[PDB]
Amino acid sequence: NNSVPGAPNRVSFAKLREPLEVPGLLDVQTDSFEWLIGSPRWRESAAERGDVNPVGGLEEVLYELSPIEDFSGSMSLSFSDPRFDDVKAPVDECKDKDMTYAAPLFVTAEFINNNTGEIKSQTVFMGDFPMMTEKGTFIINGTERVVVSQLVRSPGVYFDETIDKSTDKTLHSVKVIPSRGAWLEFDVDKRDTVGVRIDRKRRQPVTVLLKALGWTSEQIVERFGFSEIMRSTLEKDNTVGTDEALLDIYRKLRPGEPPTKESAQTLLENLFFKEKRYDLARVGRYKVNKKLGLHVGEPITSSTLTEEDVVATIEYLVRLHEGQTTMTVPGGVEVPVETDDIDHFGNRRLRTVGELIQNQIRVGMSRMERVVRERMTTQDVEAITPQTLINIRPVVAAIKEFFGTSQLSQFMDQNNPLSGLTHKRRLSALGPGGLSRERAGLEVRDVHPSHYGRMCPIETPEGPNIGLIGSLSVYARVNPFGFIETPYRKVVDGVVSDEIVYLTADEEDRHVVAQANSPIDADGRFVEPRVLVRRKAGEVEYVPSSEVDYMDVSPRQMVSVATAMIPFLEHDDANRALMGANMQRQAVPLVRSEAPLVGTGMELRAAIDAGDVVVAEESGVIEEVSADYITVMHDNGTRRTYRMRKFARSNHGTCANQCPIVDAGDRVEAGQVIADGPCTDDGEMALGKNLLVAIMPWEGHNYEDAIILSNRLVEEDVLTSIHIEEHEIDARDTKLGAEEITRDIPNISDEVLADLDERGIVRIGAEVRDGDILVGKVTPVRDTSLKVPHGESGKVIGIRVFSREDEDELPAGVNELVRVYVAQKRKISDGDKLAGRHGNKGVIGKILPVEDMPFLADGTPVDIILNTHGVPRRMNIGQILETHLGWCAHSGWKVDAAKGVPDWAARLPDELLEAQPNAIVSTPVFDGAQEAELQGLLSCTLPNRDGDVLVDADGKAMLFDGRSGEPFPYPVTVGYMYIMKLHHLVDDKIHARSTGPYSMITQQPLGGKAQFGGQRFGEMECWAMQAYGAAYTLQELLTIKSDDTVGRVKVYEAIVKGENIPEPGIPESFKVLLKELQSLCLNVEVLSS
Amino acid sequence: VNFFDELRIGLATAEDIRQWSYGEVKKPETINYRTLKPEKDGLFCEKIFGPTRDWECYCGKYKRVRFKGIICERCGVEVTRAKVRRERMGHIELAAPVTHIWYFKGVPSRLGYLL
Amino acid sequence: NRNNRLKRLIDLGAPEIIVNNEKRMLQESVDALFDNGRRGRPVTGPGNRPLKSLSDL
Ligand SMILES: [Zn+2]
Repeated sequence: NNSVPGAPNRVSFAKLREPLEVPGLLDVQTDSFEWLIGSPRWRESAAERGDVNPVGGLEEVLYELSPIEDFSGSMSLSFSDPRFDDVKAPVDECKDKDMTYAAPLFVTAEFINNNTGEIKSQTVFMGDFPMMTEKGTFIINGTERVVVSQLVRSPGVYFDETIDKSTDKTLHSVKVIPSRGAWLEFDVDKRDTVGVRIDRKRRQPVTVLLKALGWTSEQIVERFGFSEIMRSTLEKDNTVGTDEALLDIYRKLRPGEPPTKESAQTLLENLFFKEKRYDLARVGRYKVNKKLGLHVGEPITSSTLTEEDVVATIEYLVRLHEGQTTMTVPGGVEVPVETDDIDHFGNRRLRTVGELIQNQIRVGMSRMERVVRERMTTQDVEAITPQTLINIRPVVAAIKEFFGTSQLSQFMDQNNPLSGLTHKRRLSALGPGGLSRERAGLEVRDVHPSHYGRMCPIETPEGPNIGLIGSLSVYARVNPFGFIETPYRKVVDGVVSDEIVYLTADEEDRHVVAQANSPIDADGRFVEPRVLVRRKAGEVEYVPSSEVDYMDVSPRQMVSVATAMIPFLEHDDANRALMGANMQRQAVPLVRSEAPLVGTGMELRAAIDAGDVVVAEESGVIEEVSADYITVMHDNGTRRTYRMRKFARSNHGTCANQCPIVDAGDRVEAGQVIADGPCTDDGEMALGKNLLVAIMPWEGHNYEDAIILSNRLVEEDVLTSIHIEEHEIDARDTKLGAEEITRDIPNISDEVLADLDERGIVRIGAEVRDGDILVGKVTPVRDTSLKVPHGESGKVIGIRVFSREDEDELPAGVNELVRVYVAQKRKISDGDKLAGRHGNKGVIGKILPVEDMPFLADGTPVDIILNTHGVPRRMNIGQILETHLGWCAHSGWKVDAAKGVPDWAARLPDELLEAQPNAIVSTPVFDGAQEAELQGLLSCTLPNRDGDVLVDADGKAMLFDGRSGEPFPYPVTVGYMYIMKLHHLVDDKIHARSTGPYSMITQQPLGGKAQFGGQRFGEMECWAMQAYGAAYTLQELLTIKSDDTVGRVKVYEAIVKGENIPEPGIPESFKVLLKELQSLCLNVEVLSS
Repeated sequence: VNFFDELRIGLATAEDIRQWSYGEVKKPETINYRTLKPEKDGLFCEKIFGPTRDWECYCGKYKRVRFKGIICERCGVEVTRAKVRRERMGHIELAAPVTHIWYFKGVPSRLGYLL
Repeated sequence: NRNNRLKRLIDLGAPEIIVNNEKRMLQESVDALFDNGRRGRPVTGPGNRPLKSLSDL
């Protein structure tokens, strides 16, 4: 069932079949933009889904705007039908040449003059559009970009309820939150004053505004006769009269203005019926209609609030106050009456990139149309042309600044493909248009029983931004409105249905959802009469096997993408699982990757959709292959070539390559991987290696999370990585002259510049050491050449120089910007982080020689030793099972079957009973090998080539100490466990500073490793020094090593000689404080006496 | 050197400020926008505070290193390290006496209670 | 600027009203310099942003 053509074969501990393949993992990101621009594929998909009206994004935004007109009604303009064009240049050059992947858009505008009756229609250029590449990213100025979705509360109506502490009576509050306009709050109080708060005003009785519209008092009485408290309020109100009511409403809204009937009559429709001033998104209108069951049969076209909505809302509020369960309105079917909840996924919508870009271009269009209408009103009416009207600067500027500074435009972290996919799939909750950190409540950061199937509960950043950043579920797909969905198969009469449907939160609540893991017969019959189930909210209880209506699809329907590939996830703890999931997004691509021996079946699929691996489009036969390019011949006679970038700096400092895995003369089928990118092995993810682990405390070197590594890893490049630095210098013009890069440089010995070439740059392939010169330039002449920072080294792989003479776009005011790439090969050393997939971090405490590590009975030294005291306290026992299964798979097994399948081997797939050495196995999450399976397997491992079996049935083995040479008294556990490598290397951290450049404005040493600056000295250190009673040390730290210039010079000279250190002087801070306080006329004396 | 038995804040007076400063600013012009140099008696004139560079007379008459404490008659500046620029002040002369904002507005207003 | 204007104006000569107005302007300038926003509308040049007076150090 390997959907991809030629993926590696790895039998799995499969017990249940999923009736649908995982949907395209990036379809969520691309569908939004596809809808926004508008393409035939999106139109066909929308028609398939059944939506009556196919409407694009650009067309919608710039059609709801037109037709613009002047107040005199003598002029009008319209322009619709936006269409796009081809590309400027391919993506490779756009990223390398510093350009921006875009394309032009043309809108056909029609220019109509009312009083005359003429039409002026022709195409118009409207700037460029940052098109989306096929991997769901935006290339801006050569730097990758990825916009993250956002969570917002859908505009609608929410019926809140607060219980009074004194009255102990229910207060039902209803608040409407439209896209833009006034906010209405109808609250029944102890005093019974059912009033309104329009724009945070005083609570004015609802009857006042109800009559203000002219609502007949008799209709108030009859329609509210069932209501008692509201009838009392009606009898209690004093002011009566349509004119009086509307005038009072206007005074409450706008007091101090001429009170007239026309003013209030116009303001009513302007604040509630002028669509431009008061607007709600179609999602809001649809959700409100569903809430009240009013206007259900028609497709929403008018997006304004209506009076019947308000009257139905107040009726609903009063009925709820009476305590009724369900309410009905004429023309509306029966619906329940209950309070709404903020943290329900039937209310919190999801605004993809489409909504954000549409809003930004809408703002741009508003800014453009204001000036356009003013210009047409003022400009000559005879020879006016739309070309002269439309101004393109505002929209382009708006999109550019949105891409530049908007917080929703983050650089796509690219440590490895998994990180990129997770970042593309992220679900943010903060940023512009959202709540802040201090104002956001703590409850929102907690789970909600409606999260199951939509947002993973495990994956989350560890920092303070916990609960505000989730991730789509595996099978979740956004509905055309923005409400996440989730697949289900509906049980009709107790028989499972293969056909599936997608249900949103509201419909999910209103039905009965079964359990995927519940046993089901092959014929679709429920073997059990009682099957557990999930109910309205936090309710689970057995029910007969007939009334059950819906059943899930697969057990892995609530995990994120990253968490879906952590074997034995059903055994770890929540915190440990979250830590492991977060760790998996920090691996570093190695030089020679290897696929894991034990891993879920969601590895190859997560790699193909990751985009970082090429794949053939049509089934052809390869003619020839090369390390730099490939040429595949299609069956129709069309030759095609793919170019693979080799050693190009990743967006985060790591390296990226591609090595084709195909041979010359093979008929490669369509969809078959052709090249493996970083962290890949035969078209499947591989973030780490396989090491032979042992669990025992060893001479305290592995004390408290430390780790010990055999030197075999160091000397075999098992964990050797490549990191590529990047530097650039520029020669920008100045008032005093223009700087030029030149080989010559004043007063420098020939040896120093022995590397620079004739043009003034270092030749390619020349070793560079810290403090060396990397590119020379002269400043009108002084020396300001660029030099390698403190703590860098390696080869020089390539130099890019951009020249204005060759017609290369450069930032304004520059002539020659040159960037140099330095690549260094790092071998794993002491002080480096390592961590498995179960979230057990550590540091390399010591790297013993290969001749010192413990070795198996047959002479196979182990490669890494883990502590044991940290396993049961942290309670991550899953890794022990992973180690056992890894050893079992590595050594190969053969279960006895001559006498028959053992009872413990009943459910094993018939093809999983006979394996080979270095076999591959996969345990899907929540459905994998049980403890009995491991017990049976460990008793049938194939013997070593020497004829003997090393490990026992339990999994432990007899070792031999390398130092003493005598065996340990007790057996120890061993096995192969997958080990990654984190990005927190040691070379970055280590740094020293004795004497160096001093800041000029503060007279303090610089900061940061790159600048070669000293460390910070917090006030807590001052408190600690004071506690010890140490005075002279504090005096030195505060005076002689930070501020006093003459003090520093004198102490350095004395140290250089044999003289005693002279006593410190007056710090610069105190003298500055004096010379500053003396400026406020406060004569600050010293009184040395 | 580093002996501070006490510290007392005294209320200054016009003559005290006259004594403190080394110049009399007269123009608001900042560093020149063309030659990037201070203007005559401007807000950065070397004739008030000191030389922009170290051991450098404004006209170059006494730019040699072996010049310390020698005021140049040609350009009217002193020859010392650029640090001295940070340790000298200037005083503006007022054509009309004023009040100290910290007193007639402070709570309690010292002027109000005293007067 | 205000002080140099006061000097030039007194050199040129004028009745009491204008000179007193200029003196008040100078007083306000000095008060703002010693502290901005201490009383009245604080001075704001860019983006209606209050400026950091001497006392803010
Ligand atoms: Zn001179």
